[PDB]
Amino acid sequence: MDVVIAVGAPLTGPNAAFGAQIQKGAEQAAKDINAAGGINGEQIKIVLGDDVSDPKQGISVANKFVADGVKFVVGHFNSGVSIPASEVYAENGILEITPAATNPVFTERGLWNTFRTCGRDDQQGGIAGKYLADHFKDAKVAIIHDKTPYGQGLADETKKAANAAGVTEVMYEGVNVGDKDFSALISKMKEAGVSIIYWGGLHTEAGLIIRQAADQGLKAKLVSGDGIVSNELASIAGDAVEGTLNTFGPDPTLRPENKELVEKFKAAGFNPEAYTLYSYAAMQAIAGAAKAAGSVEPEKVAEALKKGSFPTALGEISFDEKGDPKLPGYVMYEWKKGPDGKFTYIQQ
Repeated sequence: MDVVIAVGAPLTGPNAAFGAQIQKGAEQAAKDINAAGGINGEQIKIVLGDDVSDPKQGISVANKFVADGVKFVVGHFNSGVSIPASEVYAENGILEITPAATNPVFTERGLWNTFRTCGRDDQQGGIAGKYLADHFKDAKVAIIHDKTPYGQGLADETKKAANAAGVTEVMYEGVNVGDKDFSALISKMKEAGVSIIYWGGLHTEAGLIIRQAADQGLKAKLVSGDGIVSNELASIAGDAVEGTLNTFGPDPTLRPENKELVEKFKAAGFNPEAYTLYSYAAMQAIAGAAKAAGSVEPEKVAEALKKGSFPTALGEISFDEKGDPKLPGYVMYEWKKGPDGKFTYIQQ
């Protein structure tokens, strides 16, 4: 019988673009795995669930997945969704592998079922904080976060690392997700002589801040994390996005092994940027571990994930005892016009 695998993601709402990356990546991997004979001879059946980046709607999705006989979940995107959802999964025989949720808490609760193909924010903040000290040692830095455990958690990790490396911020502020007028904050930063904004949060608020800062005459460079890696950032921010910096893993679209896969996505009308191949890889890890376990039981697949190594679009993947992957670390990107004339993130 079919192996039922769910995609839990923000298919609508502010982060819909990231939902699309996750859906498209997982769907293509399922198609490719099915074409090669499925998982241990069984076809994959995909079910979708839209969390709208809202923890409450996320748990409704989790419940739907349980009811529908889901065995594996690729998702979610937001740590604030994935963390509560993973408890439902853990208590109901479901393995969850997130391609994008980076809050350390996700894999620090001793749950049997939690895995990622992405990194975590203690690693990410360490890289960013060191970068701030290395390149902007003398700058007046504002640390701003979106008041979520993800955003504030990332800002706090970065603050710790920067502080240790000799950079003391002049401002530390929280804003609410969904708020869109930042003029008062921007004015405060101007008066404080801020030239660097570290942003702990996602692309919507980031693009708004970038756009408004430029309009209000604040010359500052925004630096963020992997929450802003979408074309939509440039759509919101406009040309002001140029020079923006952010941390992210190595770009998988650039791996030689993935050239055909990337061309196939584009032939289907999708640009497989950012988390698309992280989602693809999550599916590959599940299939790989199932093959090694000789079983599609989530508990057995989880054990196998923590023992072996498996081929993926991210390169050969293996997992530590907590479910975190052993893959290349974070690097800094800068936003510049790419060969196709569009602003995007390019590794420095």
